[PDB]
Amino acid sequence: NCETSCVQQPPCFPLKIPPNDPRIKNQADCIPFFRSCPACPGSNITIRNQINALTSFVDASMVYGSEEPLARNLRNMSNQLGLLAVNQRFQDNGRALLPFDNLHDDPCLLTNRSARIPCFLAGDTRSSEMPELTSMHTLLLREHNRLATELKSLNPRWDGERLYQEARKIVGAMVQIITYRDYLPLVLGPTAMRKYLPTYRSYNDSVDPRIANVFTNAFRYGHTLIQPFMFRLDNRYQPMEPNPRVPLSRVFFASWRVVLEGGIDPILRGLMATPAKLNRQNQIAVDEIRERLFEQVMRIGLDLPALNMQRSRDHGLPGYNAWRRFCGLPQPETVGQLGTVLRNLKLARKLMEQYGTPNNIDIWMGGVSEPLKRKGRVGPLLACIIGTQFRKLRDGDRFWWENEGVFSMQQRQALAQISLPRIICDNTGITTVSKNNIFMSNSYPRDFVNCSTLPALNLASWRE
Amino acid sequence: CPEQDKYRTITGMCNNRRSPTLGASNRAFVRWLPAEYEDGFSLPYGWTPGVKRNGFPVALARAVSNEIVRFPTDQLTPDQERSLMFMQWGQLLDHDLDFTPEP
Ligand code: HEC
Ligand SMILES: *[C@@H]1O[C@H](CO[C@@H]2O[C@@H](C)[C@@H](O)[C@@H](O)[C@@H]2O)[C@@H](O)[C@H](O)[C@H]1NC(C)=O
Ligand SMILES: Nc1cc([C@H](Cc2ccccc2)c2ccccc2)c2nn[nH]c2n1
Ligand SMILES: *[C@@H]1O[C@H](CO)[C@@H](O)[C@H](O)[C@H]1NC(C)=O
Ligand SMILES: *[C@@H]1O[C@H](CO)[C@@H](O)[C@H](O)[C@H]1NC(C)=O
Ligand SMILES: [Ca+2]
Ligand SMILES: [Cl-]
Ligand SMILES: [Cl-]
Repeated sequence: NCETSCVQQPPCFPLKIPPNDPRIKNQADCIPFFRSCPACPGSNITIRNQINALTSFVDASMVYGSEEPLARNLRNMSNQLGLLAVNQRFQDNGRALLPFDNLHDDPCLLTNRSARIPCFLAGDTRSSEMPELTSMHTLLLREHNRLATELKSLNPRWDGERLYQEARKIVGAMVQIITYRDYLPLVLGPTAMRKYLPTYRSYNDSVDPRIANVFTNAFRYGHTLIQPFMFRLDNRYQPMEPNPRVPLSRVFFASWRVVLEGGIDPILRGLMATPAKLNRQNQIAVDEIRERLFEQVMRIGLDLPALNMQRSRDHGLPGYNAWRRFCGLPQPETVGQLGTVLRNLKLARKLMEQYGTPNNIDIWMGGVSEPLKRKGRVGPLLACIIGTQFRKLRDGDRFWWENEGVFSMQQRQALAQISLPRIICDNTGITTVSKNNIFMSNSYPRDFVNCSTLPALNLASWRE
Repeated sequence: CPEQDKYRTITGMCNNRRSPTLGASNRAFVRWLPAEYEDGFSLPYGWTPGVKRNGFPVALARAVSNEIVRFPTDQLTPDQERSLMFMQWGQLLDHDLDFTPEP
């Protein structure tokens, strides 16, 4: 019983409490932790490895599902319109909300006892983890139904299966385009983008597209970008009174806020017109996730950065220097050498005080401590792990949107004009959205434009 | 794998015709380096009291977090060149790529 016990017995690997902890004064207590499911349980032959429950491809599986029974339950099958099922109890100003899930122990009901709003049901189980994530899932649900509705009027003989698949294929390509054209360049910076993601040529069936074990921990760099509040803005992009800056430890699993506190529009406005938190070597991750993660739905607040480190040990991941060696980067052995790699002798001294050797620094810890590459938000090690992963997902994907045969030349040219600000225009009541690049633009009104200036996806090439 | 297909499967099966589970759901992660466990095959570093990792004591993950990650919330530095949508797309994208189940 990991949730409540401090005893180290499989499958529990609880995080112990150091002396003089700033929050947890009881040293007989602990931070709960379940070891990830082994791929080969009970074995004394195989070296323990972990499982990926999702498709590695950028195929909008967080929208459509990664298992066939769930994917059927996500669709509206009462007609031939190829739609995704929508919430039958509530609407967001006339617009669709995700269906509710039927969870035995629902954590969303714990966030507001009197509201009685359960978790949402989407392609991925974590959709209600924060209302900002729910907003993104809800936006893509509306985009699928909008696409299946336009395709039905354009091609009336197409049946529900054709309509679902054709709208699914477009949403998947949209997720690939936003990710590779707009998102990844801003993560890696220009030089690592050129190095790890050179111009796409064609599909290569010898490229292994699986997620590497280390990537599940290295991609947690995103924790350093998390702001301590959920920001909501009104029609004029001003704070939505009287709760415009709700602390993050009061939004985790708070599906009731989407349903009862103005829908997804105030949230999507806040994501667009509020800056991200910058990762600094002395300002790595906020206490809303470091001290109060899931506080309302659990016996104790969790430490997300500490869980990331315990998870890398649980996953048997090698240390900082082995990953530096894997990446073809120098491996510092003394405090002075680590100081030069990090351009920070003070941080290197503290890392040495904890670990003794740079060989033992946990991959997330070492990765997020590196100075940021120019025009990117990760350093040399993380850019290598992340770039290598994303190149394998693109080159090793037979259904990659630019692969010959996937879309027609005319369809590829129409898809090239998509953008996240335009998807917000089409599926929300928001009339003023960020200018491209949406991931850079963060100040209203300077970085904003009207819906009327951004052209919509032209589905003419999809006519049979 | 059917010889001709127009759309992806839901599970990712049949994307790679020569190795049809590659990228498919509910499969073990690939490893880029061999795993490092206390006993070589199963126990994580930090499991057994007194067992050092490569010559040094294993540090408590919570102690690393307290001494390196911790910072005063009011001293947060906003990113002048990134929106909060940059963070949010990352989590949404992560949820398209991997989910590691626990018991
Ligand atoms: C851009 C990257 C990124 C962002 C942003 C992000 N995460 Fe993470 N997070 C990950 C990845 C990757 C994992 C590992 C997922 C897996 O494979 O199970 C993860 C894992 C987690 C876990 C599991 C911790 C464990 O025990 O190992 C929690 C909890 C979590 N994230 C919470 C959050 C919260 C809360 C948010 C914000 C609302 C968030 N994450 C935003 C990438 C991110
Ligand atoms: C197809 O890809 C094969 C695998 O290559 C490796 O992975 C890709 C993603 C790159 O990072 C590459 O540098 C790696 O070597 C190669 O064996 C094969 O030669 C490639 N073929 C063509 C024609 O590109
Ligand atoms: N691999 C994960 C797991 C979760 C939680 C479970 C959890 C893990 C550790 C500590 C506490 C609770 C989850 C939330 C909602 C549904 C399923 C799972 C995540 N929430 N955001 N990102 C996440 N990544
Ligand atoms: C299915 O579609 C019809 C037509 O739009 C709608 O009235 C119905 O509520 C939908 N059902 C679900 C479960 O979304
Ligand atoms: C819970 O939601 C209700 C709205 O139905 C609101 O009145 C109440 O104040 C909320 N409770 C808390 C503690 O936020
Ligand atoms: Ca996927
Ligand atoms: Cl319902
Ligand atoms: Cl690995």
